[PDB]
Order: sequence, then C-alpha cells, then structure tokens
Amino acid sequence: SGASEFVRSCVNFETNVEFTDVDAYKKTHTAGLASTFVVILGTHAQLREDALKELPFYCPAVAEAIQRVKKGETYAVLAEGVKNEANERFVRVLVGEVPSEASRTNCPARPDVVASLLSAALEEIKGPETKVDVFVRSTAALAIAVAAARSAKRNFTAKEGLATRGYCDNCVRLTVVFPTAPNPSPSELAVVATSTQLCQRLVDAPTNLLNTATFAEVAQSYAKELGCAVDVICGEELRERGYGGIYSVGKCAVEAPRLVTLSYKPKDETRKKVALVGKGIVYDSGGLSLKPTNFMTGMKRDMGGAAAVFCGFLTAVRLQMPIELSCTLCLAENAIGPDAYRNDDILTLKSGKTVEVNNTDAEGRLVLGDGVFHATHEISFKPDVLVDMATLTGAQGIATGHRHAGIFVNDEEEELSFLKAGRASGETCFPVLYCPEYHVTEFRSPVADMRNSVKQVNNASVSCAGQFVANHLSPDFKGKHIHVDMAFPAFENDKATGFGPALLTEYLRNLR
Amino acid sequence: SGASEFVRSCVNFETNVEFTDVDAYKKTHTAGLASTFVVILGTHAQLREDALKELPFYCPAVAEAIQRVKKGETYAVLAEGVKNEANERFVRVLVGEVPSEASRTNCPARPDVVASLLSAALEEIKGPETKVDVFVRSTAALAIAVAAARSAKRNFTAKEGLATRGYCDNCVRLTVVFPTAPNPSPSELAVVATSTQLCQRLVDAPTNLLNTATFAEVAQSYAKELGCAVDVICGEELRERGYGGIYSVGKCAVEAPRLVTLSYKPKDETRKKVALVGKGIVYDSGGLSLKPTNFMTGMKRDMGGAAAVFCGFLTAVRLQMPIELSCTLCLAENAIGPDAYRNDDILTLKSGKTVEVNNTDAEGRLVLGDGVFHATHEISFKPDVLVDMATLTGAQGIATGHRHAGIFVNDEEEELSFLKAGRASGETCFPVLYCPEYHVTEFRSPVADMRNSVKQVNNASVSCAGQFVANHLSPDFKGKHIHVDMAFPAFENDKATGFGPALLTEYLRNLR
Amino acid sequence: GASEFVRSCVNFETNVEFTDVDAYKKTHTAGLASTFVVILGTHAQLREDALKELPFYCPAVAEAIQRVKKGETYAVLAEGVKNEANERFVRVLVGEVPSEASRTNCPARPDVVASLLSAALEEIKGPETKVDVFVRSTAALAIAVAAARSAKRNFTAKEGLATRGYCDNCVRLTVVFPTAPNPSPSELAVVATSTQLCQRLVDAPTNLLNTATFAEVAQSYAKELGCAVDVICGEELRERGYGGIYSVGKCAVEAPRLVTLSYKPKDETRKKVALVGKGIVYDSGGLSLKPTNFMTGMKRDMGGAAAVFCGFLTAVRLQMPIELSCTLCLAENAIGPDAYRNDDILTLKSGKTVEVNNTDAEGRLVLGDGVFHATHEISFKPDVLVDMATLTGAQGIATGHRHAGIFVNDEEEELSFLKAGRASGETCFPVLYCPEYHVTEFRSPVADMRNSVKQVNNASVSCAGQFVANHLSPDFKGKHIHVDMAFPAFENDKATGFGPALLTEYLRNL
Amino acid sequence: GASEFVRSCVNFETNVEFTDVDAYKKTHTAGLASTFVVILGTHAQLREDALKELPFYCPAVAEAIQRVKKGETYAVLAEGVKNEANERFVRVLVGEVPSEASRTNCPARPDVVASLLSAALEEIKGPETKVDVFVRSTAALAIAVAAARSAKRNFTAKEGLATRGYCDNCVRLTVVFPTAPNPSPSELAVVATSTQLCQRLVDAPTNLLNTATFAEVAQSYAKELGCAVDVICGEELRERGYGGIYSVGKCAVEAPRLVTLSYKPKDETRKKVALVGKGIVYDSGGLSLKPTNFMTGMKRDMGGAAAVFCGFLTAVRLQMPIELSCTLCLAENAIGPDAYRNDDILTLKSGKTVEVNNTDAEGRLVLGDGVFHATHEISFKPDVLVDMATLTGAQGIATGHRHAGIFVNDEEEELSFLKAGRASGETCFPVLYCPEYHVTEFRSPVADMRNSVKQVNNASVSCAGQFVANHLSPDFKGKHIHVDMAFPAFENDKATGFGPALLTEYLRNL
Ligand SMILES: [Mn+2]
Ligand SMILES: [Mn+2]
Ligand SMILES: [Mn+2]
Ligand SMILES: [Mn+2]
Repeated sequence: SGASEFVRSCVNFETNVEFTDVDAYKKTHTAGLASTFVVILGTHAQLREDALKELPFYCPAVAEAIQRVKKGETYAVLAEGVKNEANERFVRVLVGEVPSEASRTNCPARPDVVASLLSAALEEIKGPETKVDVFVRSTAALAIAVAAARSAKRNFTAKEGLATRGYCDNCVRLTVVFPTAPNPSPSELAVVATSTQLCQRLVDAPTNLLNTATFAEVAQSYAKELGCAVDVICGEELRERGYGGIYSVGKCAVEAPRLVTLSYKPKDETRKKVALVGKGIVYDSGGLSLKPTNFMTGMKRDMGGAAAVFCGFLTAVRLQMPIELSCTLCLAENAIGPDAYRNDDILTLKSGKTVEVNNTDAEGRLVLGDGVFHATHEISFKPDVLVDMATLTGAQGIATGHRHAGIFVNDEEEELSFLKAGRASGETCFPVLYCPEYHVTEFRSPVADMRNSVKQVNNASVSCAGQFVANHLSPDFKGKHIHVDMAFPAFENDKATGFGPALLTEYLRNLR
Repeated sequence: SGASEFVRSCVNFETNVEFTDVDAYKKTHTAGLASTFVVILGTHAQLREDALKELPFYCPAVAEAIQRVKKGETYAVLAEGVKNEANERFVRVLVGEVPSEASRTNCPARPDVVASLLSAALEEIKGPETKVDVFVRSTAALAIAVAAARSAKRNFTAKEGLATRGYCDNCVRLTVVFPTAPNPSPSELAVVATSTQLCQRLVDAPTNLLNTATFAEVAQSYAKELGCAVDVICGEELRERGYGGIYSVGKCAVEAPRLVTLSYKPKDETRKKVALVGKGIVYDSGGLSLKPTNFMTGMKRDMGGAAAVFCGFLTAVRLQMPIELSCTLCLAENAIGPDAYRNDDILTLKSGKTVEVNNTDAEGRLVLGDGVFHATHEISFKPDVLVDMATLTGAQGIATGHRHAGIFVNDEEEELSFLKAGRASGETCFPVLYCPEYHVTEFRSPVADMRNSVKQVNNASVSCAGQFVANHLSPDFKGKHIHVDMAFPAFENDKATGFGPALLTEYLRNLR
Repeated sequence: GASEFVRSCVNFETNVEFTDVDAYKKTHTAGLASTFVVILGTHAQLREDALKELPFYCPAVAEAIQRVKKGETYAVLAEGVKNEANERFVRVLVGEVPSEASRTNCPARPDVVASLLSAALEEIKGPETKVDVFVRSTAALAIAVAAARSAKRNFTAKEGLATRGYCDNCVRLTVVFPTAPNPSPSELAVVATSTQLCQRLVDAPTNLLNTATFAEVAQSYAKELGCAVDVICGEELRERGYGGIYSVGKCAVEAPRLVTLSYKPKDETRKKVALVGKGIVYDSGGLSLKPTNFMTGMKRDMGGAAAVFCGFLTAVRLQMPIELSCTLCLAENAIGPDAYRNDDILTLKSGKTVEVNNTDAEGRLVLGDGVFHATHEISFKPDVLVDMATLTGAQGIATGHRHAGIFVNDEEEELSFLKAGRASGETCFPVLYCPEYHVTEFRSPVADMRNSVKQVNNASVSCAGQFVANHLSPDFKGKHIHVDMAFPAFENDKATGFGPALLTEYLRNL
Repeated sequence: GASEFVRSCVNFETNVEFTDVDAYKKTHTAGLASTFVVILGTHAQLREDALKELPFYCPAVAEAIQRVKKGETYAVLAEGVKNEANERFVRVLVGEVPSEASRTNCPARPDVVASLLSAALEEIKGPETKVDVFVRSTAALAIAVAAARSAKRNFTAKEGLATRGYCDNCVRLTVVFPTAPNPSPSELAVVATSTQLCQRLVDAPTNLLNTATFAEVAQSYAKELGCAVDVICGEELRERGYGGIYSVGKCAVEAPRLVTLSYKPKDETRKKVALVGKGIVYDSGGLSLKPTNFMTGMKRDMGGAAAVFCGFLTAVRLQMPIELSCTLCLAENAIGPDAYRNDDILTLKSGKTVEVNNTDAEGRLVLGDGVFHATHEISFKPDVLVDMATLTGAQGIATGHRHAGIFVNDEEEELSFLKAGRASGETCFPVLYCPEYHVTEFRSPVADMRNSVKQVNNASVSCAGQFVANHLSPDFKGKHIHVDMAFPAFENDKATGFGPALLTEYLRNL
C-alpha cells in the first residue's frame, strides 16, 4: 500500500472528459445548460459566426466578452438570465480566443493554446466533480480531445491526503462540445483521452510509487484485461540470457530491471506489423556519472517513452485496430552504489555487440539497444516498422524545442507520415538529421565495438543517440525505423503532458 | 571498541576547568602560586587597577608586559622572584589585553578575544595535566566560563595514539580566577563548562565513532544516570509509525535513523514548559544531491544542533532548573546508495503533509519537521516554547556571520529574550527575517503539499528553511517558536566551539 | 534619444489621483466616473454593510465577492450600474487582500494590493482610460505607493514610444479611500509622483540615463525647486582627492560626478539629514567582469541614487521641516585600458588607502567618498546620515526580495526606520551591526583596507555597510542608517520605485 | 601586412584545373603529365574495365586496388608507366570512396574525397608540383569543391609566407573526370576559385582581415566586375538609424560597415535574389566576453559574409541570369568603455527596439539591419532572401559538423536548397520553422524584443533565425532562407570555404 493504491488507480483508470456536439447537446438538455461553468474557445472569426448567437449560454455579457477578449487570452463574465439545471442566477462563462496562425510544422487548430486557455479557466474551479462545458469551434476532434484531456486536472497529485483518493484531485468533469458530430467519434476520443491522462499520471508519479515492479504490474493487469499475451524477463534472467545492456544499467537498483513485452494479433487482419519499444527508466540518478540536483529533478519522467508506447498500445487494442503489435517496455532504475555499472566497464548487449561505457548517464540507449534487438530478433513476428520512444537527450530541446519531439527516421516517406500524425494529433514532431555515416564515428572505441557516449557533443547529438540504438537492430531487419526523442514534450510548466500515445495512435490508424 | 571507548569517554565526562576568585585563591594558597604558568586577561583599564599590583604573580616584568602588550594580543614574560609551589626560579606569565569596545549585538566582555588569547597562550603548554591559572578581570562569569571551557584543549583528538586515552590530550588543568566570588557560582559554571566541552567533543568526533547508534547510546546512559525518561523510535518503527521525513533521509545509511526523546519533570514546579528539538545528522554526504569534497568536509558537524540541545538539557537537569523539558534528537545519516531517497520522491511526514523532494541535501529540515511535530503533538505535554537548533544553511554565514547564529522567531518578545541570553552567554545570535507569507511560496509543489528546497536561493533562504520546519508544527500549537541556525558558530579555526548549550542554558534560566 | 528622456523626467507628472467615498459621491452625481472599477479589500472588509452603498455595487459584484479567492481577482461585467458614460456594462474587478501580516510586514499588505491592481490593469488597452480603484484599507501612504508603482507609468521603448516620452499613457487612476485620507490627497500625489519617477529612472537603460543625463535631471530639478546644487565632475574629482569615485568611474565614456543638492526649509527646524546614494548607472564589474546573467539588470545599479533623489524631491515639495543634503554618487563602472585594477591602491577623500581586491565591489568606494563628503566637506553637520544602495547579491539571500537590509549604528533609529518601512509598505529588516567583526574582513598588507571581503560567508551585507562606515568623518557622532536595497528595487523584472516613500515617511516622523 | 593580404585576395586565382580522360589522352601523348597521381573511386568503380585503360594503370596499382580499405588511401611506386618526365617511378595513391550515402548526404561522398585527397597531398613538398587526380565520379560540382578545398591554397603565415601572399603554392592540381564534365571545366574553375578565396578570407586573422580590409576587397572586386557598390560606414550608420550594426561595432578600432554589391545580368531575367551575410571579423563576445576556448576561431565569425560574397562573385563571373544584391554586415564585436551593454536599448533600421540581454548574440543584430536594408532600402524587390551566418554553437548540436542548419519559411524552397546542398556537397538540414513558438523567447518588458533567448533548450538555432526574420520589411512577401553554418565553415581546425558553391548551385537552378 502506497504503491498498490497507485497501481489500482492506474489499472481501473477512466477519463473525466466526454465529447458531444451542439445539436446533440440541444436535444439532451432542453431544461437549460447542464453546467454553471462554461468555456467557449474559438478563433476571432469562429467566435463571430451566427451559430454562436444560438448557443444556450449566449447573452449580452458573453457578446461583450467576445468583443473584448485578446488573442491568446481568456475573458471571464457572469452571465445573467441563462437558464441552467442548478438554478443559479449567474453562469460563469469564459471566452478564450485561439490564434488562427499556425506554421506548416504545427497543428493548425493550435491545441497548444486551447490547452493553456482551458488550463487557466479550470483554475477557478474549486469543488468536487464540478461539471464544466467546453464549447469549441474547431472541428479538429483528435487534437482538441488531447488538449482537453491533458488540461482536465486528472494529473497525479499527493496534496491534501489525496493518496487515499487514488492520487487524484477529482475537481472537474468536462464535456467538450463540438460544432457538429466529431470525427473521430466520441467513443474513440474517450479512449484517446483516457490514454493521454493515464500516460500523464504514469510520468508524474514519483519513483517511490512507480518503479520497475509496479510498472510491470500495471502492464500485466492490462494484458489480462485486454486478452493480450505478455512476456516478462526480469533480473538475473536478463543477465543469464545475454541482455547485458538493460541488466547492467539496472542491476544496482533495489527493484530489478525487466523487459516487458505485450502482443496483440487482431481478430481479422493484418494490414501491417509494428513493434513499439519504450525507454522505461523509472528514475535516472545518472549512475556513477551522477547528475547535479537541478538536472536530477524531473527524472521520475525518464520513463515517459515507456508510458507513451504502453498507452498507445492500449489505445490500439481498445479501438481494435487492424495491426499486429508488439510493445516492449525497457524497465530499469539507473541507480548509484557499489554495484553500479562503471565508466570503463564493457557490456555485451543481446545483439552480441560489445559496448565500452564512457558515460553511465547515457543509459537509455543501452536499455533501448536490448529492446530493439529483442523486437527485431527474439519475438514471434517480423515487424515492418519499429518505433522506439524515449526521453533521451537535453540536446533534443536545443534542436527541436519544447513542443516538437525530435525524430530520427531511416525512411523519408515514413518520416512524413509520422510528422502528419504529429500535426493531426497536436503531439507535434520534427526531424533530426539522418546520416548514419557521420554518427557512427562518434562512438569509436579502442577496446569494444562501440562506446555509448559521443566523443563530441556538438555533432548532431540527438541523431547520434538515435544511431546508437539503430546499431543494435537485428542485421536481418530491412524495415522502417522511427526513433522519437521526446525529452521536453513530455512536460510543460513542470507537469507531465501525456505526450506520445495520441501521436502514435494517429500514425497507426493511418497505416495501410 | 574504537566506538565504545568514545562512548565511555562521553558518558563519564568531566571538565578540566575550575572557577574561583582572588580572595579565595589567597586564602587557599599562602605558600605561593599554585602553578608556574599564569595568564592574566583584562582590558587596558582593568590591567591598571591597583588590585593587580597585589596579585601573587605581580612583579616588575609583569608590570612591563602590561605597558607593552597590544590590544587583542598577548605579551609573555618570565617572572623572577615569584614564589611558587614548584619552586621554579621563573614563572611563565602571559598578559592578554581584551578590547573594551563591544557592539550592542555582542557580549560586552568580548569572550571571543578572551578565547583566542587564552588559546594562543595554551599552545606553549606541552606536558600532562599542567596546572594553569587564568586570572581574569571581567566579572561576566558565564561568558568567561564558556570561553575558557572551549579553549582548554579538551577537544576530540586521535593524534599520537590518544584513541586509547579517551580521544583526549590531557595537557591542561585550568583554574579561572575572578576578581570576586562569581555569579553564577563556581559549581554552576563547572556544569556549564562541562556541557560546553562535551558538546565540543561530540561535534568534532568523526562519524566512524559518533553515529546514530552511539549518539543514542550516550543519551540513553545520561538518561539512566540523570533519572530522566527516554524514548527511542528506531528504524522500521519510524516508517511504520509515519515518521517519513526522518525515516527516508536516514534509511540508506548503515546505522538506522532514530528519534530519541528525553524528558525531565522537576521535583517542585513548573514555571514553564519547553520542548527542544535538534538536528542530529551524524554525517551529511548530500545524498543523491552529493556535496563536492570541499563542501563535504566538516559534515561530521551536521549533528551540532542535536549536541547543543542535548548538552543544554543536560545542564538544565544538573542545575535542577524549575522547567519541564523534553529534548528530541533527530538522528540520521544522510547517505548515498541504491536506497537513497530521490530528487522527485514524495514523502509523508508525521504531520500528514506531503513533501516533494527537490534537493536531497536539504535533509535537516525534513528530520526537524518530524521532530517538531513529535514535540508538539506526540509527547506527554504541551510546550509553551519550542526551540529547535540546527546547522542548517550556508546562507546563515552570509546573513549573520561566523559568530552569530541566525534566529527565526515567531514572537518579538521571546526573540529579544533569546538575544539577551546570547549576549550574556557569549554564544551570540541575531535575527533573520520572520515573514511566513513570503517564505511559504518558495516551496510550491505541483504534486505535493510542498517542496523541501527553495525555488529561489536569493530570497531570505535562512528564514525559508525555518519556515519549512514551522510548516510541520502541530496545527494546535499556539506557542512560541525559536528556530536557531548555528551552521557557522558551531566551529572556529576548523575546530568545534561547543556553541549552543550555554545560550540555551541562559535562556531557560531566565524564563518565568 | 537621451534629451527626450531627460525632458520626460524633468516635467514628470503622476497619473494617480486620490479621494474618498464621500467626496466621490458629492462630485459624481451622474453615477460612476469610469466604466472600469477595481474594488480591493480583505475578506471582512468586502462584507461590510458600507460596501452595499458603493456606486458599483450590484448582484454580480456580490457574487464576485463570494467567489473570489484570497490573493486573487475575480472579474465581472456589472449590469444596471449608473455611470457617467451610460454604458450598459461596467467592468468590475474584485480583489481579495489577505488580512494576515507578520510583525515585519505592512499590515495593509500593499504587496498584494500592487499585484492585484497590476493584474487588473493588464486588461486596459486604450489611451488615458479612466479607472476607479476603491480600497477599503485606510493605510493611505502604503496604498498610494502600491497604486503608483502599478499604474503602468514605467519606462518603455516598445512600439515607438521613444517619441511619446518613453511612456505608455494607458491609464488614469483614481484611488478612493473610505474616508478623507491621512496623508492628504495632494501629499499622496507628490509621493506617487516620486515613486513613479524613481521607477522610470531605474529601468531606463544606460544609453539614455548615464552620469551626465542623471546630473542634468538633478540640475533642472534644483533650479525648478530653488535648491542649491554642487557638481564635482571628472578631473576635479581626481584633483580634489575623491579617488574612490574617480577611479571607479574614470574608464567610462561619461565622467563620474558627485552631485549634491541642498534644501533649507522656509520655517526654522532643528532636524538635519544627509542623504547619500549609489548612482552606478551601469555596472559591468570592471576588470572583475560580471558574467552575462549577473550583468543583466545592472542599469538598476543607480537605484539608491534614484531613491535619495526622489525622496529629496518629495521633501522639498511637501516643504518638510528638515534641512537636507542629497549627494548622488554618479559613475559608470566600465572595462578597458584605463580601468582601475585588482591591486591598485586608491586614496579616498577620507585620506584612507584602499587596496582594490575586487573591482566589482565598486559601489562602496563611490559611497565612501560620498559619506565623507556629506560628513566633512559640506556646510552643515547632519544628525543622521542615510545611504541607500543596490549593494550586494547577499542582501537577497539574507533579507529577501521585499525587505531591504539595513545596517544601523543606533538601535532606536533602526526601529524608527523599520516603522517607516512598515507604514510606507517599502519594508526593511536589520542585518547584523557588529563593526568589531566586520573590519577584519578587509585587512590589507599594503593599504589601510581592502574593498572586498576575505570570506563571503561572514555577514557580507553588514561588511559592505562597515566599509562605507570606515570613511565617515572621524568627527561624525551621529546616527548612520545604511540601506542595501538590491532586490527590493525590482519585481518581475520591472523597477518598483522602492526607497523614496520609505525615506519620506522616516523624515516625516523624525 | 594587411595591404599584402588585400592584394593577395583581389588577384586570386585557383590552382585547380579540370578535364576528362579522353581530352587527357589526346593532349598527353608522351604519357602522364605528372609523376604524382591520385585515383579516387568506389570499390566497384575501381574494378571497371575502363580503369585498366588509364595511363597510370599497372600491376602495382592493380594490387593497391585489391588491398586498399574503404575510406583510406594505399600508396605505391608504379614502375614502367610512361610519363612526360621519363621517371622510372610514378607515385600513385589509390583512395577508395564509400558508395553508401544517406538521403541527407551527397551520394558522391565528397567528404571522403576531400579527406583522401588532403591526406595524399601531405606527401607533396616542392613548389608548383603537378598532381593528376583521376576521379571515377561524374558529380562534377561536388568533386570540384572537394578538390578546391583540399588543394592547399589555405591562408598561412608559416615560414615567412607573408611575403609570398600568405600562400604555400606547393601543388597544381588537374582533376580528370571520366567524360567531359557538367558543369564545364571553365565553370568548375570559377567555382573552385570562389571556394578557395572563401577559405582564405575565413582563416585570415583579424589583424589582416578587419572591416576596412574586407570592404576594400569587395570594392576592388566591384570595380573589376562592373558592379555597383554602396558603403555605409561608421557614423553614417548611426545617423541613418542602423542601430543594430552600429552599436555592435562602435567599440572596435575599425568602424562597422554595411557593404552592398549589385549585379544586373546582360540578358533579361525575372529571378531576383538578395544575399545577406554576417561579417563579424572578430567576436570577443563584447561585455558578454567569451572564455578563451570559445574565443579561439572567432576570426571565422565572418564566414557568412565570405560565403555570400564569394557566391556573388561566382554568379557575376558565370553571367548567371539573376539580378543580385549582396549585403555584407561588417563589424568587429569588441570590448571596452564604448561597448554596447547588456540592458542597452537599440533601435534597428526596421524601427523595432531591442533590449540587449547578451552582447555575444551580436550576429543577429547586424543581420537584422542587413535583411531590413535588403528588403526595404534597396532599388529592387527580391523574390528570395538568403542570409548566411556562423550563428550558434547550438547549430552543431542540432545538425552537426557537416550540415548547415536551415530555417526556411517555405517548404518548396527549403527542398530546393537542400537539393543544392546535396549536389554541391555543401550539405544542409532543416531546423524547426515555427515562428509562433520562437517569438515568445524574446519577450522584453521595456522594448519590442530581447536579442537572446530566455531558454537555451527551446529550438535555439530556429529562434536566432526568427530574430533575424523579425526585422524583415513588413512588405516582404517572399521566400526567406536562413543558413546557420557555424560548424561547416571549418574542419580539422581549418576553413572549408563552405557556402559559395551551395549558393551557386541554388541560384543556377532557380
Ligand atoms: Mn541518463
Ligand atoms: Mn544537507
Ligand atoms: Mn559591482
Ligand atoms: Mn557572438
């Protein structure tokens, strides 16, 4: 308990966001607004459409709010004479103006601002299960769903004794109201929102609750619930079976490292075969390459890639997508102590390749190296596409920024396809240089096949960490490889975003 | 053994300083000076009083020394024709001139210079139990006692095989000779001096001798000797009973953390009720927020606050003060290893409040938080005053300096009363800002009730560490809270000072 | 560029006016004189019956009062409120001020008044838009300051405002107290004017406000106010033995200057005060060059001079019964071939020699010459010397962002100054006064003293104060108040105008 | 010293000539025209039958081909090979070029051609020694560049070569393609000349190549080429509102200058391009002074200006059908009393105000004035603006040593530019184009923007591009290509001449 309550919370998790449309809303609630707190979000043009004037909260104060609000900001009023289920004299209404401007590399619905406007609005909300209606004028259903899900205040939290109430402040029930029946459907969006939120909680959970054993436990429960096969290679079995990357990185920790692989073969298919691999470093101390304090804070999030692929998988099974899937979680804690793998130790990864460790804090690529080899050589099928996701490098932020995950991809078409999924999902990406001939030289070793950390830090370092992982692909793998460095997109204002699963979901959804 | 010899040394400890006056000295020693080494300390004016000319070591060379000595310095002569018990032809006499100038924030007797003059004089002394007479012209008995006690070379030491002789160089027996019978009395001053010296030894003992178990052992022995009740919550009992601050900080160490509480109910009373709480970090590595070498040296002293409150308590029981007292020692070693509490872990202190750890090297406030809650909510009485003492922040030195402990106090009167005890004892203090409304914001957490380390280091950081401790006061506590940051005053010239107990003793002595 | 900033400072008038509920009701008989209203009060003050009688009170405002959170605003559109403009809606912001305040803080909590008001005024776009701020606190002076510093008269060069006096004139404030205030509205307006002028001086960049343009501003005010003014500039500083300020500033493009203003009141008085201020218009560090992230904001290293200058300005304008000198220690601490070196030995005006061991500890050098000038070179004998400066990073560590550290040689006067801090909202807190421990940190083997401490962890705020005290005239038997206001000079990366009101309140009660 | 370097640049001619196997066989009927031969090809190319027909082929060369390793050279003495000199032995180096190349790289792998050739030429001692380089690749332009930059025409002041134009003339190269190349040999020679001139400009130290001597070189070329040239120097920059470039450079001994060349082609064309280049002849950091190990190599901070200048030079010489302006933003970022400060507020030519928060982010300031000049102050309306600069250390982190980072506002043009990178061997790769996220990193409370990012870990290469884009004329509706070439400008601590060929290829295909 403490941990087993967090586990129970993850296993049963439902979202607090529902989706509908204006017409269905008007048919279901003819006895007034079903809430007393309303957020209306749209562009300058969308907020002046005639249809707005027919919405159940519209009144002269709301019309004034629309005239006064600034681009990128909310404007709040108390609306009088709006009939509502609670029979309040006043309904709280917040108008948020979303910019219309978006670059070619961004989601044109600007869910980044939808999220921040919504977040700011929901800070007024005190009480338990307070019903909030969010009327949105965008029809970009998936992107709005994600934004709403990640702003709905279902984050992990241990404030005020909430450890006893599933580490959750249940202060809001959201209803998102689209102009017309959305595509995807409300039931699809709810699955997506659920995965976004579950991912968010997994990431911001501290390591004293979410460690390698409790993460594995969650995945085992989902596997049983979902009818999926699950394989766990734990501890000494990793050493005995030659998985020296993940074993060495994790052997020092109190809870043993584990490679957890889930499988899904759809009922009637199969359109493609995809292996997912995720970096599940439940805490990163640095090992003997110990991080300073201000770089060690937030390293509970170093399992973000594992949470992403796990929650993406979860969504794919739940939406019964016609794709055969494996999901491999590379679970370890990078600890410091007498047993810690050393700067100079030589490891033999499952691939058979030897690695001279020159930075113990470059540990994620080691666990991934064992993971991608496992996915491409040790499992029941031959994937057409391998996607690995990880919170890998500080350099990622320097290169592609806080809101675009860096992608290292060995095929131009599949890179474009993935970027497209980023833009539709709002979980945006951008390419880093793919040039194996320049990256491989950064890991020259005089005593092993390679080192794990670059000789020069100023030579496409996001790409080189990708290349290191690629070095442990099975030599028979002729498929597409998408490597995702999501170090910074995994969080915003010092809170987890749930980034990854929806990007992934949208990508898989569009495979043929 | 090694450790058990240090323990035996602490348990039986007596001082090597005695106190008397000129008249009693002349009645007891009519067969000449009882020593051949004499130190005479006074201001420029005090050294020219007529009474000096009647003192048993006075002679023309001593008169010349008085004329030539410089303010703040000693001047040594060999005095011929002074009759003495040893029948030496020459008596060594050192004249030390103490400045008369003192600020309103300082002890007007300037024991700081008394101590340094005496220390310098005692460096001439080689042999065993060499008798030294120190004639002082100040009547500030308590301050002189402390200065003398801390300069008498009864420090911890392991030089030259002295591990077998109680880790003590017994090179000096001091007699301090006041102008007239002192207030406090010689027997009172001897108790004070004993506590000052015991505190000095505790602080400068290395952790391989004084750890959480051997400190507890010392306290248990004193409790039995003194007729005081003692309560020990050790190891897993701390975890099981919800003391998650002190437990987590200390769980990684080889010797388990412990909360040790002593109690004293006087025979006939009670004038006030006082809880003492002390930071007993027997070594501070930093934990995962590992200190660099030059900040890790001297961290054997991170138990100074526990030594202070323990030795103050000791003095109060021995002088049979009319005050009900608890003394809680918060004992832990802040170690590094696989089991170390992490930067991101969330702890539940005994207070029920959750703490997100953002610096494992801000550990003292965690152990104190459990300590002050224990003192204000878990013990047999309701204190009127809580005093916590600790070597807390480097900032303390920046703010109030090497010789003034920083005090964070929630009541103006009690702060003044405490400053007054500082000035009388020579163990001087100075206030840091008390402004809870500004401090509490420095520990905002997105996932717990609070963080443990400030967001900004340049915003009254000595005060904020005080506020953190205050956050875990029992919500029913309506009393006075005195928080003492004594990081720098705990040592001088790279040796422990024994700071704390006399300050404390003087404060308790004057309560009504 | 610079002469437009100068003209802007010289002619400066506040945008804040003060009144009370009763006078407001008598003058504005057609309803509210504005369509944007802020009402600020404690939880209790916001539930008094008197609130219900105020001209913006209505059911939406009542609901706002019920929903607002402590320390936050809650905005509504109020319908059916009579207003001069006959708008259907009046914008009303309810701000709840905490009632809780420590013994070291202003009990009216102007810190939160200022942040609530500032947040409310972000909604105001257009030119000279009228805003009424109804406050339930009677702490007039503290409210005035908070309002003044939040009224958006800050220095700014955005959007071509260089041509409009480097000022976005988007707001006219009227502050409405429950009853006629003490001090009076005309007094509060002078205070507010000085707060705002100080704010603009501090946040002006050095390419506009250098040693010559600051001196120019002071010279203009002196002429306007009938005050005598003395300027010792450049080589005159060297020739006359002011080697502290001269050496610190001699490398800069614009020469160092000691500028001293004097005021003898119309009516006789006994109280005599010298003010001395650190006017380092920019601090590069000199050869002890600051890294970039410590060099940003060093345009504010003249905050102490701005404080004393604006306090002086208030005292003259209110005709306070105190004889006053105000010495501005103006220099730019530059780097170059001519820069004073780490090892150079300087002879300050006091005749004491100083071995420079950190060229970035320059403020105490210019102050050392300043305080000697004020205590020995000057036509009168001050009873009190107050020096104000943005001196040490340590100040923040010790006393924090909102409390200036004070080093004071007299207990009573220190309490008196703390009291002025609490009444003005420009709060202070003591640092250790113990000369016997500070003086040892500046031992030199070749000069009377060094300028920088040997140990940084030994009451360093206090030691910088002690250094300045070392150059007091040996005649001076008076009270010395040293104010380290490094952090209180700014908030959210904008100048606060801290200093002048603290000072004004102290002088007012002397 | 300086005028000898100037004369050297003005009269510069390449030492590389281009031909093909058939023309070589017709002209050199007495056998090989050299006694030092390099043969470079892939594993497959080196085993074709055609190799056996080449004039240095013999059994030792055949053995060399069998033994050489991928990415390395293998040297022999070839006996019995007919040569003009009738030497018994001809020195022959076989270099195997990898065939593998990523989609982001030049498939002829000129990176390895260059390093193989460079290694081979280390064996060459004497003056004007003839070397034949037989290449099996038909990627003419990429080979030309590689050869040009490896031909040992670098700047050098070793062994008194200051008197011999700062040039070790130890090699004459003849590059022999399999068939008559496209582009033609006379075209490749112009390209090679520009590559080499660019190389020399970059690695020249600032005591030779400052703002005046660079301007002098450009003025000479303009006269020689019949191109108009405009120079705005020193106080004319201040007086005319070019406060970015003026402020950055005003502290230096040699005044800042905006130098703009123009070319209208003989034959009519529609395509109009403005080039703008960062010409920071030395970057100390200014008051944000660089540490020594970051200050070394900052003579190369004018690489972008050299690139655009040498590209322009090529375009004029090949008579390309494109109207061209070339603006060199020349300044030295110096430290001293007059240095622009961290906090100063500048007014760029665009009229936008900039609060300086890092004086070492100076290149974007000079470029901001440059791109505004090109888009608003100039006789024509460019369809495309290309700015080139050695901007950020982050560039290397993001896109590496051999790929310049490109920030481009149009997808198609970005692809077009990447394609020119791959054909030229002077390769690029995109950085994130997302203005809506970049602009927030330069929020200022007192000016339109800051110059340095608030967060360093938020697409910092892209944000420096965005800063420059902020000073584009608001009229400008065209394509903007921003090139951060900080690391590709050098290799093994020697200038590469990167930029001009990339540029030339892009313009050629426009
Ligand atoms: Mn790591
Ligand atoms: Mn610590
Ligand atoms: Mn300075
Ligand atoms: Mn620079």
